[PDB]
Amino acid sequence: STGSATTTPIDSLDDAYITPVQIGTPAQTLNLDFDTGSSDLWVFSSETTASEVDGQTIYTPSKSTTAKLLSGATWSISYGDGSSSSGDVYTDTVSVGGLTVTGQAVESAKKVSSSFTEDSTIDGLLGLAFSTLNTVSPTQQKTFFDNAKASLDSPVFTADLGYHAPGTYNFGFIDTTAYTGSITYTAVSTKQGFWEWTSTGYAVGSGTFKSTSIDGIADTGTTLLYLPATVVSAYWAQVSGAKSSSSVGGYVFPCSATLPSFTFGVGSARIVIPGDYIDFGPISTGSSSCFGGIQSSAGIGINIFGDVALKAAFVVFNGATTPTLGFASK
Ligand SMILES: O=C(NNC1=NCCC1)c1ccc(Br)cc1
Repeated sequence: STGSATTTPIDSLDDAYITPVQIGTPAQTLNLDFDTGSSDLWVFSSETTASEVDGQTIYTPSKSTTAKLLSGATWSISYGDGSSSSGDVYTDTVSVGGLTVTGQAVESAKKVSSSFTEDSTIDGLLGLAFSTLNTVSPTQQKTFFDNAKASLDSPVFTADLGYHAPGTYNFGFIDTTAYTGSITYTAVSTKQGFWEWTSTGYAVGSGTFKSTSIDGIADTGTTLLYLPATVVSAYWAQVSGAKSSSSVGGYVFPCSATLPSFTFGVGSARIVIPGDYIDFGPISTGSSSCFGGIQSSAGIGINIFGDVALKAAFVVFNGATTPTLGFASK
């Protein structure tokens, strides 16, 4: 089997991407944030505290003939941005882009934190990291990908995120028309439950490439590119007037600037992030200070190749017995 679904930016900044997902019988379509940095499929629901729902589409398990309470199971998750959610669990039929899994754990939110409430466009998350990170207790549950894997034509999914435009998540096949040149594959460590890999270095603009190992995760659920402070300082030093602002919470730059590109290494290959991808716009409405898309990972404990980086590439998440990651230009 295979599946193919379009993923769409939630706003003009590409702050996140949403992908329609069919849950239950008859189908209830919710727009979920596909997150390769976590491993829970959770949704706003008929169980979500009413004051914490503001415009989202909800899953109502009582209206699904295939929903079953997973008795005794609860879940609770915190994300890197300080957001969180928790609740109980159903199993139900879940389809993405024509690919169907029966018996998928669908985690129903009883509580969500304010950032989720305030984002009317995201109806939940669909985790695509390794199932060892799944938070369901007392019986950990599998991700949609892990449940689908054995049925897939090939045990892979791909992320092809757009810059200010829709893109695609494919399951079970590599669309050879969706990228240019060749795909360079690189080793993955699953020891922390993430798609963790080692970039071979970077360049800023037209500058020389610096060969240096940068361990990080491929995380579709993080907006920005978080890299070591040395690397980030070297980037922003090339932008007149750029500075790290403790009050704003990171690097800012004059909105009048033209940003340089940023290149990262994948083995001997190179992925170039155009400068425009690194512009996250005014820090507040009407401001001439703009927020940068490359920020320091200091204090995170790991580097994060979030959407800013991933959307510059066609990315293969190879879930074979020994997982790997592939990157191609596009
Ligand atoms: O939470 C993480 N990724 N997903 C999402 N973030 C916000 C909503 C979804 C995340 C994962 C690993 C590390 Br290290 C830091 C952050």
